[PDB]
Amino acid sequence: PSAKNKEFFDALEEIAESAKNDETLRNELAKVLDDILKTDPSDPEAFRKIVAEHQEFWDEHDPSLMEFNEGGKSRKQYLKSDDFLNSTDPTYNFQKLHQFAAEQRVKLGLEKSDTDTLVAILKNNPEECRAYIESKKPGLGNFSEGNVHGGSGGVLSDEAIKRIKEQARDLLLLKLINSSGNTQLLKDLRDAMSKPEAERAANALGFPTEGNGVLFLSREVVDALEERVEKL
Repeated sequence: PSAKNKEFFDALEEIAESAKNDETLRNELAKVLDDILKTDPSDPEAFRKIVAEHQEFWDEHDPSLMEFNEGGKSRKQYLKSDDFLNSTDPTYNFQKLHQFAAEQRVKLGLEKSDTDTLVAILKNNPEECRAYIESKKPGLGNFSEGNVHGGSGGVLSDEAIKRIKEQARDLLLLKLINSSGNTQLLKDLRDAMSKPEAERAANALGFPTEGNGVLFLSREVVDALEERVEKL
Protein backbone atom coordinates (compact mmCIF):
# COMPACT_ATOMS: atom_id res chain seq x y z
CA PRO A 1 0.00 0.00 0.00
CA SER A 2 1.38 3.38 1.09
CA ALA A 3 2.32 5.35 4.18
CA LYS A 4 -0.33 7.66 5.62
CA ASN A 5 1.76 10.85 5.84
CA LYS A 6 -0.10 12.79 3.14
CA GLU A 7 -3.49 11.49 4.27
CA PHE A 8 -2.83 12.88 7.75
CA PHE A 9 -1.69 16.10 6.08
CA ASP A 10 -4.98 16.29 4.17
CA ALA A 11 -7.05 15.21 7.18
CA LEU A 12 -5.50 18.04 9.19
CA GLU A 13 -6.54 20.53 6.50
CA GLU A 14 -10.07 19.11 6.23
CA ILE A 15 -10.73 18.97 9.98
CA ALA A 16 -9.50 22.54 10.41
CA GLU A 17 -11.79 23.76 7.61
CA SER A 18 -14.68 22.07 9.43
CA ALA A 19 -13.61 23.49 12.81
CA LYS A 20 -14.53 27.00 11.63
CA ASN A 21 -18.17 26.16 12.45
CA ASP A 22 -17.96 23.52 15.23
CA GLU A 23 -16.53 25.13 18.36
CA THR A 24 -16.53 21.77 20.16
CA LEU A 25 -14.59 20.22 17.27
CA ARG A 26 -12.15 23.14 17.29
CA ASN A 27 -11.32 22.48 20.95
CA GLU A 28 -10.83 18.80 20.11
CA LEU A 29 -8.55 19.69 17.19
CA ALA A 30 -6.59 22.22 19.27
CA LYS A 31 -5.69 19.50 21.78
CA VAL A 32 -4.49 17.18 19.00
CA LEU A 33 -2.44 19.96 17.41
CA ASP A 34 -1.03 20.85 20.83
CA ASP A 35 0.10 17.25 21.36
CA ILE A 36 1.80 17.00 17.95
CA LEU A 37 3.43 20.39 18.53
CA LYS A 38 5.12 19.38 21.81
CA THR A 39 6.42 16.07 20.41
CA ASP A 40 9.92 16.15 18.97
CA PRO A 41 9.76 15.23 15.25
CA SER A 42 13.37 14.04 15.51
CA ASP A 43 12.09 11.18 17.70
CA PRO A 44 10.16 9.11 15.13
CA GLU A 45 8.99 6.55 17.70
CA ALA A 46 7.46 9.26 19.88
CA PHE A 47 6.02 11.01 16.82
CA ARG A 48 4.24 7.92 15.47
CA LYS A 49 2.96 7.14 18.98
CA ILE A 50 1.40 10.56 19.62
CA VAL A 51 -0.44 10.37 16.29
CA ALA A 52 -1.63 6.81 16.93
CA GLU A 53 -2.66 7.91 20.44
CA HIS A 54 -5.45 10.00 18.85
CA GLN A 55 -7.05 7.18 16.84
CA GLU A 56 -10.37 8.02 18.50
CA PHE A 57 -10.02 11.49 16.95
CA TRP A 58 -8.86 10.23 13.54
CA ASP A 59 -11.64 7.63 13.36
CA GLU A 60 -14.34 10.27 13.85
CA HIS A 61 -13.16 12.06 10.68
CA ASP A 62 -11.47 9.34 8.58
CA PRO A 63 -11.32 5.73 9.83
CA SER A 64 -8.91 4.87 7.00
CA LEU A 65 -6.09 6.86 8.64
CA MET A 66 -5.71 4.30 11.44
CA GLU A 67 -6.84 1.17 9.58
CA PHE A 68 -4.56 -1.83 9.01
CA ASN A 69 -6.03 -5.15 7.96
CA GLU A 70 -3.56 -7.45 9.72
CA GLY A 71 -2.83 -10.82 8.12
CA GLY A 72 2.71 -9.49 7.27
CA LYS A 73 3.24 -7.51 10.46
CA SER A 74 0.97 -7.13 13.46
CA ARG A 75 -0.90 -3.90 14.14
CA LYS A 76 1.52 -2.96 16.93
CA GLN A 77 4.51 -3.44 14.62
CA TYR A 78 2.72 -1.57 11.83
CA LEU A 79 2.02 1.46 14.05
CA LYS A 80 5.74 1.66 14.93
CA SER A 81 6.96 1.33 11.32
CA ASP A 82 7.48 3.51 8.26
CA ASP A 83 4.56 1.60 6.71
CA PHE A 84 2.22 3.66 8.93
CA LEU A 85 4.12 6.97 9.13
CA ASN A 86 7.26 7.11 6.98
CA SER A 87 9.92 9.14 8.80
CA THR A 88 11.81 9.42 5.48
CA ASP A 89 8.91 10.77 3.42
CA PRO A 90 10.34 12.99 0.66
CA THR A 91 7.51 15.52 1.00
CA TYR A 92 5.55 14.90 4.21
CA ASN A 93 8.17 13.76 6.71
CA PHE A 94 7.71 14.25 10.44
CA GLN A 95 9.30 17.71 10.36
CA LYS A 96 6.89 18.84 7.64
CA LEU A 97 3.92 17.39 9.53
CA HIS A 98 5.19 19.06 12.71
CA GLN A 99 5.44 22.43 10.94
CA PHE A 100 1.99 21.97 9.40
CA ALA A 101 0.53 21.17 12.83
CA ALA A 102 1.90 24.46 14.19
CA GLU A 103 0.69 26.46 11.19
CA GLN A 104 -2.77 24.94 11.64
CA ARG A 105 -2.65 25.67 15.37
CA VAL A 106 -2.06 29.36 14.64
CA LYS A 107 -4.78 29.51 11.97
CA LEU A 108 -7.05 27.86 14.54
CA GLY A 109 -6.33 30.61 17.07
CA LEU A 110 -6.83 33.34 14.47
CA GLU A 111 -10.47 32.30 14.03
CA LYS A 112 -11.21 33.89 17.44
CA SER A 113 -8.80 36.84 17.23
CA ASP A 114 -9.95 40.45 17.34
CA THR A 115 -9.37 42.94 14.55
CA ASP A 116 -6.10 44.31 15.96
CA THR A 117 -4.51 40.85 16.09
CA LEU A 118 -5.41 40.23 12.44
CA VAL A 119 -3.93 43.57 11.35
CA ALA A 120 -0.66 43.00 13.24
CA ILE A 121 -0.33 39.62 11.51
CA LEU A 122 -0.72 41.27 8.10
CA LYS A 123 1.55 44.22 8.92
CA ASN A 124 4.40 42.23 10.48
CA ASN A 125 7.11 40.66 8.35
CA PRO A 126 7.83 36.92 8.84
CA GLU A 127 10.42 37.62 11.55
CA GLU A 128 8.10 39.94 13.49
CA CYS A 129 5.26 37.43 13.09
CA ARG A 130 7.26 34.72 14.87
CA ALA A 131 8.14 37.05 17.75
CA TYR A 132 4.55 38.32 17.80
CA ILE A 133 3.22 34.74 17.85
CA GLU A 134 5.87 34.14 20.54
CA SER A 135 4.18 36.98 22.48
CA LYS A 136 0.51 35.86 22.46
CA LYS A 137 1.00 32.60 24.38
CA PRO A 138 -1.00 30.51 24.40
CA GLY A 139 -3.71 32.19 22.32
CA LEU A 140 -2.31 31.27 18.91
CA GLY A 141 -0.41 28.32 20.40
CA ASN A 142 2.37 27.45 22.87
CA PHE A 143 5.43 28.55 20.89
CA SER A 144 7.65 28.96 23.95
CA GLU A 145 10.94 27.08 24.34
CA GLY A 146 9.67 24.57 26.89
CA ASN A 147 7.59 22.75 24.27
CA VAL A 148 9.60 23.63 21.13
CA HIS A 149 13.23 22.53 21.30
CA GLY A 150 13.66 24.80 19.37
CA GLY A 151 11.43 27.78 20.00
CA SER A 152 9.21 28.95 17.20
CA GLY A 153 10.41 30.81 15.46
CA GLY A 154 11.57 27.57 13.86
CA VAL A 155 8.52 25.46 13.06
CA LEU A 156 6.81 28.41 11.35
CA SER A 157 8.48 28.49 7.94
CA ASP A 158 8.34 31.57 5.73
CA GLU A 159 5.83 29.74 3.53
CA ALA A 160 3.87 28.86 6.66
CA ILE A 161 3.84 32.53 7.69
CA LYS A 162 2.48 33.41 4.25
CA ARG A 163 -0.37 30.90 4.63
CA ILE A 164 -1.08 32.29 8.11
CA LYS A 165 -1.35 35.77 6.57
CA GLU A 166 -3.67 34.44 3.85
CA GLN A 167 -5.97 33.18 6.61
CA ALA A 168 -5.81 36.46 8.54
CA ARG A 169 -6.57 38.27 5.27
CA ASP A 170 -9.81 36.33 4.82
CA LEU A 171 -10.75 36.66 8.48
CA LEU A 172 -10.13 40.42 8.39
CA LEU A 173 -11.91 40.95 5.06
CA LEU A 174 -14.99 39.16 6.38
CA LYS A 175 -14.93 41.41 9.46
CA LEU A 176 -14.65 44.55 7.33
CA ILE A 177 -17.50 43.34 5.10
CA ASN A 178 -19.69 42.58 8.12
CA SER A 179 -18.91 46.02 9.64
CA SER A 180 -18.70 48.69 6.96
CA GLY A 181 -21.61 50.94 6.16
CA ASN A 182 -19.87 52.12 2.99
CA THR A 183 -22.04 50.29 0.46
CA GLN A 184 -20.36 51.81 -2.60
CA LEU A 185 -16.87 50.86 -1.37
CA LEU A 186 -18.10 47.30 -0.81
CA LYS A 187 -19.42 47.39 -4.39
CA ASP A 188 -15.99 48.55 -5.59
CA LEU A 189 -14.19 45.57 -4.06
CA ARG A 190 -16.85 43.20 -5.41
CA ASP A 191 -16.40 44.56 -8.94
CA ALA A 192 -12.59 44.82 -8.93
CA MET A 193 -11.24 43.29 -12.15
CA SER A 194 -7.58 43.22 -11.07
CA LYS A 195 -5.45 42.99 -7.95
CA PRO A 196 -4.47 46.72 -7.95
CA GLU A 197 -8.17 47.61 -8.14
CA ALA A 198 -8.90 45.15 -5.32
CA GLU A 199 -6.01 46.65 -3.35
CA ARG A 200 -7.34 50.21 -3.57
CA ALA A 201 -10.84 49.13 -2.55
CA ALA A 202 -9.65 46.81 0.23
CA ASN A 203 -7.22 49.36 1.68
CA ALA A 204 -10.00 51.96 1.82
CA LEU A 205 -12.17 49.44 3.71
CA GLY A 206 -9.47 49.02 6.37
CA PHE A 207 -7.25 46.25 4.95
CA PRO A 208 -3.64 47.29 5.70
CA THR A 209 -1.43 48.10 2.73
CA GLU A 210 1.27 45.95 4.36
CA GLY A 211 -0.95 42.93 3.65
CA ASN A 212 -1.36 43.67 -0.06
CA GLY A 213 1.26 41.02 -0.91
CA VAL A 214 -1.20 38.30 0.14
CA LEU A 215 -4.39 40.13 -0.85
CA PHE A 216 -6.64 37.78 -2.84
CA LEU A 217 -10.44 37.44 -3.14
CA SER A 218 -11.51 33.93 -2.13
CA ARG A 219 -14.90 32.33 -2.71
CA GLU A 220 -16.11 32.92 0.86
CA VAL A 221 -15.18 36.62 0.69
CA VAL A 222 -16.88 37.17 -2.67
CA ASP A 223 -19.98 35.33 -1.43
CA ALA A 224 -20.16 37.44 1.74
CA LEU A 225 -19.44 40.55 -0.33
CA GLU A 226 -22.29 39.67 -2.70
CA GLU A 227 -24.82 39.16 0.10
CA ARG A 228 -23.91 42.36 1.96
CA VAL A 229 -24.04 44.46 -1.22
CA GLU A 230 -27.50 43.10 -2.03
CA LYS A 231 -28.58 43.35 1.65
CA LEU A 232 -30.81 46.37 1.01
